[PDB]
Amino acid sequence: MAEDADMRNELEEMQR
Amino acid sequence: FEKMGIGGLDKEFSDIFRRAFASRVFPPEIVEHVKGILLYGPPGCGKTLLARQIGKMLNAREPKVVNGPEILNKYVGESEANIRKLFADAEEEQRRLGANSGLHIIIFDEIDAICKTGVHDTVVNQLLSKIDGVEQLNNILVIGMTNRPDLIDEALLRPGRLEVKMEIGLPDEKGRLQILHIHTARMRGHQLLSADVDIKELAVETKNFSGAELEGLVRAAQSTAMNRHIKASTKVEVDMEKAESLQVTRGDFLASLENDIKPAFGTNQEDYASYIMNGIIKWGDPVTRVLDDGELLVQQTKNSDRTPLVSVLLEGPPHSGKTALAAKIAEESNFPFIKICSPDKMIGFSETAKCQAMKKIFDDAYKSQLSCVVVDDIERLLDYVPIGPRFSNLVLQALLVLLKKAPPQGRKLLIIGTTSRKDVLQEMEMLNAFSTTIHVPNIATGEQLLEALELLGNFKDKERTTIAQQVKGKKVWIGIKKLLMLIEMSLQMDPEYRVRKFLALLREEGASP
Amino acid sequence: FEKMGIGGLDKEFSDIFRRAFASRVFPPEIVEQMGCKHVKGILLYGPPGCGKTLLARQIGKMLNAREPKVVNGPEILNKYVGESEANIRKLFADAEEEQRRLGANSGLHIIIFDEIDAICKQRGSMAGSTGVHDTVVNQLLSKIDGVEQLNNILVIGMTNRPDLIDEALLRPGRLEVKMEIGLPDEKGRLQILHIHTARMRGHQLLSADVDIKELAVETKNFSGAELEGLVRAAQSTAMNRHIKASTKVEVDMEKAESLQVTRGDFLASLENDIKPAFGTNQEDYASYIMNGIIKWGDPVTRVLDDGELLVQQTKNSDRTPLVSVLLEGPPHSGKTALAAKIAEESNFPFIKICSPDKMIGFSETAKCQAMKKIFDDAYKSQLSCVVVDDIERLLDYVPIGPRFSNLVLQALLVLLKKAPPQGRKLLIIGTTSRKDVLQEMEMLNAFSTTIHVPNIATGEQLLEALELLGNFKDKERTTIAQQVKGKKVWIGIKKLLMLIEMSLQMDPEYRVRKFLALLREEGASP
Ligand SMILES: Nc1ncnc2c1ncn2[C@@H]1O[C@H](COP(=O)(O)OP(=O)(O)OP(=O)(O)O)[C@@H](O)[C@H]1O
Ligand SMILES: Nc1ncnc2c1ncn2[C@@H]1O[C@H](COP(=O)(O)OP(=O)(O)OP(=O)(O)O)[C@@H](O)[C@H]1O
Ligand SMILES: Nc1ncnc2c1ncn2[C@@H]1O[C@H](COP(=O)(O)OP(=O)(O)OP(=O)(O)O)[C@@H](O)[C@H]1O
Ligand SMILES: Nc1ncnc2c1ncn2[C@@H]1O[C@H](COP(=O)(O)OP(=O)(O)O)[C@@H](O)[C@H]1O
Repeated sequence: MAEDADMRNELEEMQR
Repeated sequence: FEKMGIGGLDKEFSDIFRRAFASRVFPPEIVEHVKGILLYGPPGCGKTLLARQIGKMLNAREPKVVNGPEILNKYVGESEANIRKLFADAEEEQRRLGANSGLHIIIFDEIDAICKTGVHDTVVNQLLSKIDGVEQLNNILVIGMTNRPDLIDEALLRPGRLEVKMEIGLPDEKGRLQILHIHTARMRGHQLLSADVDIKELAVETKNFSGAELEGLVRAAQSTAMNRHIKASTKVEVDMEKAESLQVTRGDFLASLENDIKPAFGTNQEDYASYIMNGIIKWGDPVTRVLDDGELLVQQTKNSDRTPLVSVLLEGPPHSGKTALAAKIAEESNFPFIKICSPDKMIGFSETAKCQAMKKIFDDAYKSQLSCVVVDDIERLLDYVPIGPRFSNLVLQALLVLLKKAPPQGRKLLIIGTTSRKDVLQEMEMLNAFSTTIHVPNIATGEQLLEALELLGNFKDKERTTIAQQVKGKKVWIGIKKLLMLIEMSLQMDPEYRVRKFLALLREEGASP
Repeated sequence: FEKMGIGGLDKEFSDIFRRAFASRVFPPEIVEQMGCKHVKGILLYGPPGCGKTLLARQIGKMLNAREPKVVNGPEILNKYVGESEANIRKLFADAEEEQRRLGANSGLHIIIFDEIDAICKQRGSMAGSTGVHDTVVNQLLSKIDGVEQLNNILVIGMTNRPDLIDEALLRPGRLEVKMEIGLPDEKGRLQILHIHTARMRGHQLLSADVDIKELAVETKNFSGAELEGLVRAAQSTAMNRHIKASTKVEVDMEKAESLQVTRGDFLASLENDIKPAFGTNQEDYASYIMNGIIKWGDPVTRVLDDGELLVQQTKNSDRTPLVSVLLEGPPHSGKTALAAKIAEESNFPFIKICSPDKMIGFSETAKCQAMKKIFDDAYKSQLSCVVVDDIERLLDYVPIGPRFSNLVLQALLVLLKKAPPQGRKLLIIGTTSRKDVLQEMEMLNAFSTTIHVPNIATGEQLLEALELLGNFKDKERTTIAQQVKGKKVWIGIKKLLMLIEMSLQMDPEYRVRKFLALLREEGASP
């Protein structure tokens, strides 16, 4: 088998 | 329990009243509680009605309801602080009035949204601690509803937090009848419903429906009736003169059922009837002989103790009607399980797919008590070509093995195979596997042909006389399927040319065995 | 060694202690003066259910070690890159940290690998033919023995296929001690039964007539799990009888409790409850011998006597521990019933049957694997018998061509010559119907003998078969006898049964005529 490729990410912000 | 307006869930409410409020209604001295409920099911089954009526029936304070994920906030410590504001009154009453405290009901709608990363895990932990923590409460009830029960956190379902788990399902015919009665009582009371409408037919027809869909169907019927007194194109109108007299006929319900609402579930397709289209017409003795042999084989299979498995092969030339007679025998067998294996359902498959399909059919057959299976077009199943020749050996070996494997103890199986090439099968050494054989012949003489034409009734007397003059004094060799094809080809031309064309085609097809 | 709950493997434990754990208990001064390191790992292999995990846990408890880390090999694998190596590498962090903190005054850590062979296979030398999980093997190799040294760890691997493991993992620096856990003998079974009945004996629930010796004799190819299940089934059956007696009658409860003692429960549970995996099966004889065996002539006795002689030879011979025989005859002769009968009468502990009815749709490689598994299981016993049925159906033979499968043929040819381990004995019986094809394939000289199974060939034999079956009456018998007294018949028993069954479906008057017509339609000579 072939190992799953690399992937991007999304990000979320938080206030204080 | 129909007063609340929900039908088909009386038994669920009986279970509710047993498992929830028995301790609260039972005399306190002998007692000297449950604080979690989770309702799940497909959409539109009345969970919200259940929650609302549960809140109303008990003599307690007004329930508090949170609509979805309102708790989440952008700032730190607010999401968890929002949860602690819900239990303040409960804590106050527990600390002040002790045991003699009123019941508190909390309703969570779409609870899967907030139970299932800093915010969500903290919210779940705060809820878990508040429901079951160091301080123990005995006057709080929390209700949640879900449509996707498999997305809820496991830790929330343990005993002591969420105890009463309930499923709402699609109502059966009596529940549907109750729902239709509930939604049609208002119309019936005021005599706005026509006398031709029968609720029982509607209940029988509306299969796989839910309550919301039934109410929508009723609404569609009302709209169909109402539009009769509405005018458009130039301006919107109410009529009034005829609108005052509005009756809901059966045609409105039928039309609403055709298009406006749909069950939204799958359908089943049947193919067996396709294997006999023109029926069986007796044009001679051989058909009766074949049917008698089939009956003998069926009876032998039924009443045999040490021969539970029996096999047969049907022989004949092409266009002779072999599959039709096999299907007729199978139908007359009157066995609980009957199936037909055909290559029409397997186009473009490889050997492995065909083997798996055949094995699945036989596996299904093995489960019953007495079964019958028919396989037709063997040469097409193990695709064969005279050049080389070439064929699939895997399917041949699978058939050879399956032809002599007995079913589990005490069960019966019958197998009927059809083919038009017997020498090939004899060469493959498979003709021995079968127990017996039967032969399906063609039409041999002209008297049988005339009888067949009489049964079909395509020609009148004048042309039949000439046909008898021509054919009666000679031997013929023709099938029935090809005969029908020839008749249909001949019928196309004008009435003058029909007989000559028909006999020309017959002379073209003439041959001898 | 039976004081810790393990019975039947004293020798293995003693050897393991001598070769692995002698320097752990000897005083720490002389062991420093010698300058010797400790053994780092061991490997255990054998059939499942024989007490490998139990031994590993007991060893872990013995040396005052910490709680072991248990791992299952197949569940380490992940589909994302770097995720299976991280799982492997997580297991050594506590040991590394403790050694760094405390130096040489640290405790002992233990790692237990189950089904290790699923994640360590030989790496591919050829370029472009590398394995799927080579990185996992490399990570494990670099963690067990690398540039930075750990002296506070012990690794125990468990497997059933020790021949698939990489050879770099088994060198004297990695997992250098190996041991085999096999099936127990009579003494080991007695020890296990004594261990598992301690609670009942202490609590005064056994009977005075319970003989653990006889029960040890009765079980022949049981593992420890089988015996434990037997004890539990017996106690459950005793409880069921107690319930029956109490519910049926107003009997005094003291007699019901006294009935709690169990002597017939053991035998009842033996027959109907426990099915050993390396024993004989009585549910197959019914499938293959369906209508019994009736003596219609002399040849049956000859076949049975030849089979008995072959069984006696295989049992009592030292120079020939492997024997084979082929049963051949015309179709419908009845070769699969007599081979099953001979196998049943042998009275060997291990009996198995290989047939193509259980390989529908298989490819040739899968069939090879199934046959190899059967023979591998056969080699673990002391006396074995195997039956290979329809040799022409396992090879996918068709006269057109001809066509067949060569892989299965070569596998059979190699398997007919391979002997079991030293001191163990095997018998093989094969049935066919086309021996000319086998002679053409050069397979007939791989067998040791042949036996012929003939057909019915005389009228009196047919009449005797009919009498034994008992279907026709005196007058019909006289008619048949007068019409077939000529000894020119040619028929098989199976087809004779089919003909009788088909004949019986007619009306009572027209039954002999139909039977005789069907018989005439059949053949009459070879
Ligand atoms: N069993 C039922 N008996 C009577 N009316 C019903 C029933 N099921 C649905 N209805 C009708 O559907 C509406 C009630 O829907 P309700 O909000 O209770 O469904 P639900 O299961 O909570 O929905 P969802 O999961 O989609 O939020 C009302 O119109 C009610 O008349
Ligand atoms: N007595 C009859 N026997 C069989 N079929 C009949 C008879 N009378 C009418 N028919 C009709 O004739 C047609 C028979 O065609 P069928 O498909 O059974 O032929 P077939 O021999 O299996 O075909 P082929 O060899 O071309 O694949 C069917 O429409 C059947 O309804
Ligand atoms: N004396 C006997 N010898 C063998 N079989 C007998 C005898 N008496 C009765 N039988 C029954 O006859 C049947 C024998 O059929 P069996 O399966 O052994 O035949 P086979 O030669 O392997 O057949 P084929 O190769 O044609 O499938 C079984 O039901 C067996 O019980
Ligand atoms: N030699 C033995 N003595 C006593 N019990 C045993 C023995 N071998 C196995 N058992 C029992 O079998 C059960 C499971 O065996 P296990 O050790 O898991 O087999 P495996 O070696 O395949 O892991 C244990 O609960 C144990 O009580």
